[PDB]
Amino acid sequence: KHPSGIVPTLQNIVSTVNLDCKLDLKAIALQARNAEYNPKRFAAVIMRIREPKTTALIFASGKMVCTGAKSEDFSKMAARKYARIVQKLGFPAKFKDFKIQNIVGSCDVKFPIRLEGLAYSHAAFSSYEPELFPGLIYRMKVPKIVLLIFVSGKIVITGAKMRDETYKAFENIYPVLSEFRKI
DNA sequence: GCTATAAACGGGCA
DNA sequence: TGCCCGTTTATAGC
Repeated sequence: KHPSGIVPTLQNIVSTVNLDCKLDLKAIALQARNAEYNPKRFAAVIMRIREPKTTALIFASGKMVCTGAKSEDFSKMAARKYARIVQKLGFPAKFKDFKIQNIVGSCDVKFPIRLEGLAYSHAAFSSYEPELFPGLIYRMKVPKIVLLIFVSGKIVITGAKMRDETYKAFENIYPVLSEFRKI
């Protein structure tokens, strides 16, 4: 599955779930010692839990965004704990349309990269302006994934809805990275 | 921390 | 409309 012998580590998962019931955000902010609520700044109650370590953004619509988990399973579990906390605050919340929205991964190929040469040979997919950001932004089309490539050989892979896309994008880029290994 | 990346969410504003 | 508003996370030069 990983011909490269390297498996990108999952670092952050963004998911959403529909609690399916309108929410009184001021009421949640009061009853919960866990919550943070600043309406003029953002229309959401910000809640956090230690295990799995995540941050939830809860809206009046009943929609909820779960961030920070290390896996899809962890992200769903976390979203479930938030749903229960809300149910317990006195809201008839369900757990409708749970959906993984973004998976962020990273790995180390353990060799330096000639970013400029790589960008020049893949102009249609590359954005490299070292004065603004030290990483080369590689917008792959298949799968539709963005990789941030650094001189150190460290790689960030983001935009995936399924972990296999994270893996395929890395496998696709591996031989390109090797071709432009800084010697 | 600022710079940049992806994604979801909502209120506010030109 | 189409932005930024928020939060998360790896990464690194400023």
